[PDB]
Amino acid sequence: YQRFEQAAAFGVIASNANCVWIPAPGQLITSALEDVNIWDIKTGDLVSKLSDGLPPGASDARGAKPAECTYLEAHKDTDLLAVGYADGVIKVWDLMSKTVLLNFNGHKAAITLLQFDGTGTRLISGSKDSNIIVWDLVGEVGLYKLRSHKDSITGFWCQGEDWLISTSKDGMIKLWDLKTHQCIETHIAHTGECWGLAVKDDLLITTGTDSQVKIWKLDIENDKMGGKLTEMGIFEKQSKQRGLKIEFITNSFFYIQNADKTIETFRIRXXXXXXXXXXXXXXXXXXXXXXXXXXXXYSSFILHPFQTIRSLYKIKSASWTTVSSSKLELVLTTSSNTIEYYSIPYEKRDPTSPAPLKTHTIELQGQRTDVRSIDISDDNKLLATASNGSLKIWNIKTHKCIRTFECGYALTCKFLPGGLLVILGTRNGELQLFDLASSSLLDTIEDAHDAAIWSLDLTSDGKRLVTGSADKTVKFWDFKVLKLHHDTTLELTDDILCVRVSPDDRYLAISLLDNTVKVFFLDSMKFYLSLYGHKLPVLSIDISFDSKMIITSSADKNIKIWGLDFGDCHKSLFAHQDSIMNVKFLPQSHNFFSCSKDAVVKYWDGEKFECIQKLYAHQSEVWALAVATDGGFVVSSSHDHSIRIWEETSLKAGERLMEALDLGIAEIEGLEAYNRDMKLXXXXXXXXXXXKPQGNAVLIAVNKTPEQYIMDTLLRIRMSQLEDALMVMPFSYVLKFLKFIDTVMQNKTLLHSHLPLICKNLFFIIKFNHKELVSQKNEELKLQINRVKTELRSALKSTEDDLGFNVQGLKFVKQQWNLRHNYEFVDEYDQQEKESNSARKRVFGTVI
Amino acid sequence: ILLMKRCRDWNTNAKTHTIAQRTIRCILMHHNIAKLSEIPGMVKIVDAIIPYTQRHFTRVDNLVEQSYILDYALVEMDKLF
Amino acid sequence: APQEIYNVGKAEKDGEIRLKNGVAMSKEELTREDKNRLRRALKRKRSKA
Amino acid sequence: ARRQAVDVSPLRRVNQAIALLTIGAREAAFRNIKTIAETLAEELINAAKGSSTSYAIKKKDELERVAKSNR
RNA sequence: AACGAGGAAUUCCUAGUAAGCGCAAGUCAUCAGCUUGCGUUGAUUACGUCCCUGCCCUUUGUACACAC
Repeated sequence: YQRFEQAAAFGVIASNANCVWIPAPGQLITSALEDVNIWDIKTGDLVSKLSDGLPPGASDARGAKPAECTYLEAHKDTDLLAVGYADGVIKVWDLMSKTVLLNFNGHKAAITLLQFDGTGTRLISGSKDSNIIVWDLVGEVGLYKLRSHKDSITGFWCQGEDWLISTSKDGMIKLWDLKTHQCIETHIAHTGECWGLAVKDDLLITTGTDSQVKIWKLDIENDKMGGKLTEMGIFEKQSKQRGLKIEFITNSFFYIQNADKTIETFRIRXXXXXXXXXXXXXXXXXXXXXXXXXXXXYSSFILHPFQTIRSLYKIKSASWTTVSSSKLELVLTTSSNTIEYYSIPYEKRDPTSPAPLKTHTIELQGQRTDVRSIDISDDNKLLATASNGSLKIWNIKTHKCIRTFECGYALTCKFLPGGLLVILGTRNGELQLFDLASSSLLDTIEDAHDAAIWSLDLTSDGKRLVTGSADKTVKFWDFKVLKLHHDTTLELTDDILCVRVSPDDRYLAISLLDNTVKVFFLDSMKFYLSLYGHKLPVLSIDISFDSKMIITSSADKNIKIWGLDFGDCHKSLFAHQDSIMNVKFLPQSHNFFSCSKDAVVKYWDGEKFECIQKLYAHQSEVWALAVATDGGFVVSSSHDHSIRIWEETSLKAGERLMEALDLGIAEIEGLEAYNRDMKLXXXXXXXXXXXKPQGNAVLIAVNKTPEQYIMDTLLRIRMSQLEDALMVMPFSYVLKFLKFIDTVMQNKTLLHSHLPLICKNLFFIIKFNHKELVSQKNEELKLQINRVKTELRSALKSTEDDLGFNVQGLKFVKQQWNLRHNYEFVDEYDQQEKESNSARKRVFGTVI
Repeated sequence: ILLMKRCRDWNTNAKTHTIAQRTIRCILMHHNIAKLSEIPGMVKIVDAIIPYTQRHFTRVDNLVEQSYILDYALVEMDKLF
Repeated sequence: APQEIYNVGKAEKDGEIRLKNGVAMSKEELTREDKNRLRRALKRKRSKA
Repeated sequence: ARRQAVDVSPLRRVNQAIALLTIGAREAAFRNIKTIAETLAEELINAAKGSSTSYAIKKKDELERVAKSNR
């Protein structure tokens, strides 16, 4: 067998996380899948990647998709990059040592926000569920967990060490206390959720769902109801859409990023900047107090609208700097694996330019959209073909690209070995041939088809070509020297989705729009055979290198291996729980790699049809697959722009109360003799006392008082076990238990909580142990029972006076209503019949 | 009145009856009482409470009877010694 | 019998959860861990009946 | 598996006494010139004196001293 | 030559029982290298406990009161 492991992943420039910025012409750290990407803004190419030695398919990764780096945050003092992953695990990365050192996990969901301060060296994490967990990097223990939200965490701010402010994915905002571990105030923000939170020390800004921000002011007011956090202003006009992340920097500008390609920048002002504006508003109020209340209902006092920034791809992450307080520079990561650098000049008054400057762009190494098809040359030269038109030429030994072109709505690509030319298939009915040494648009045949083409293949010579389309046609093409021409077009019954030419150059299989695979003789077009029984249109057709067996699979998640000689089958194998997309063959052995929509690439054998290897490189869809013609490395093209290349290699009741009785009363007799010490110390002479005998560490860890710690063991003993575990206690502990009740009687609050339980327990011990308790002479026992009988009777009479008052008091309330509201009846036998009908009736099961 | 609806719920069991009996006594001693004489309309609901209290009155008075076993224990020990 | 002139039942309004032991929950104050516990308590009780 | 001394029921004291005195007769006249009638008279008379030469008295103080070694 | 009441390790057994003793029959299966009945003699030691090893049940009291 073999063990193939992935070498690297490419086109992973910007994943779904917030980036961070490094000073120096700055540097930028973005997110990758199971990695993070770090480069220069100036050059753009990678300088390092942060991962351990874990490839999927090896002993490290198991049967699950890898954790996407869904958040990262870096501090420039310790050079620690705290990354949040998709399964709630928390990793921290040394930048110079490129190694993870601590690996916590406390969340069951993906980590949304991370904010960590090196001033106390603490790490605060926020996930997609409610829990905010604060770790410390010096003790590696989850110190205090903040759990009061209901939906999620999306806002985040830590203010030293007494408060914490967070917003959830339902429109409500919390403030907690450090010391008291609980919340203080909650306040709803919007009807929908409040995504973004940016904080300056005076104002808190929170966006909503319908292009609405709320400007809130914090205070250190100790009032119970209000004044902790107020809601004076609402500003509008971001877009029609709403923001997700808001961030602010000083010399006094802040920005909000939407989901509709729109970053909006607004300027906040200060005291005299708004106080002169207040006089300007007072000049507006003069031109009763209608305008003054309209100046209190307002947002031009703080929010000065600077400008908006319109991108073309969906804006994902943004962090921004400023240089010399005149040029604010904004870094952007798009939906695609592309980086935008936006620089805006200002003189603290004017936007100074209509559009932001694109001084730095990273586009030449990503994928820019979803990649659709792959090409592998004979000497390991890769090509990638995407949807919007990025045909990129990659080399494995560099792990980089050479150049990229523009090629329309391209779908498929086949590589001609002769001259190293690339045949390209667009969704438009046209063909393209692109060269390496010369230019690209030499001879691109327009109007070759009407509808969308879906499959291309070629002969082993390369001079003959086939184009399968949804025009219910397949067209044969030949190259005459320097242009392609059509040779033979066959109409068919349905749309054609997958075409493969045989490596023996004798067969040409066609996947129709039905569940039919019809294979023709390549020499003659003579309708050799048809296959049927897939229940869905077939997406991938393969035949072996020696041309004995056909391997096909459709969207109904099964591989139905056929026989090329007779049209029989060998194995119908269900796998790949979403839908099977593509099948590729090893060029020397009967082995087929299946890539599918559920992010799994499986390697099977053609002689046992069991899973020999299972690959879990990523989590999104796998669009195409490719296998090298001589070596055997497998290239997988993903939906999230990933190119993975796989190079091959005890106690009992009664006893529990006894230890409770022995521990507490030795502590009780400990404090009793100590109380007699200070009565003999600080009264007569001086006398250096015992200086507080220490309580037990078992007592002080839970911090239960010794009367209480004995007491709840009585509740923990069950009701039928108590009568038999109370006679296992001998008379020496009986004298202790009488001393225990005489000490818990001094706290009347503790007695009345479980007074009938104490009454049942005490008057069973003394009832059973009566002969020893009476015929043992002790003045202390005479005093202790005298204290406990007079106090238990007084406590029982106190709770019996309340019961008997409520019985007699509310019987009066009943009988007063029964003469006031009740209209009584004179007719005695008719009244007693009516009361029997008006009385309560209940049904019970009986036996006659 | 809504507290008295919740007070009837707490009186149903035999552990929370001390809180339930204190709250009804709070209505008739600690509150504004002549105002509470004025207001009708709840008196059907308050009548469903009372035979639970008479069970709890008879149980507690039986516990007073079991508390005089100590009075026998103190007298007989004093007589013997 | 006094338990037959009132046997305590389930809550008259969906925002509360009454129980047989006389105590009563309310939905909008309960923690999600305890609400999941009371979900599991009512699930195995209804599976018994 | 430590030995722990426990006290003994009066019925068990009778049952162990009769079992040890009979075996003391049977083991003494195992292969000897004396028969069972002679040695049971020798075992019972020595047991009544507590003269520590019968098998039954020799097990009485041995089982106690084993129990006396760890109370 | 083996053999002086039988090693480790295992199995069974609570009263007309274990154990010992003879007599009779040979029942459409099974049994003569034995099987099945019928009598005589007739004990020790638990008859409690869930501590260990197992095996099962229960964890809304719903079967009507009281108690809990």
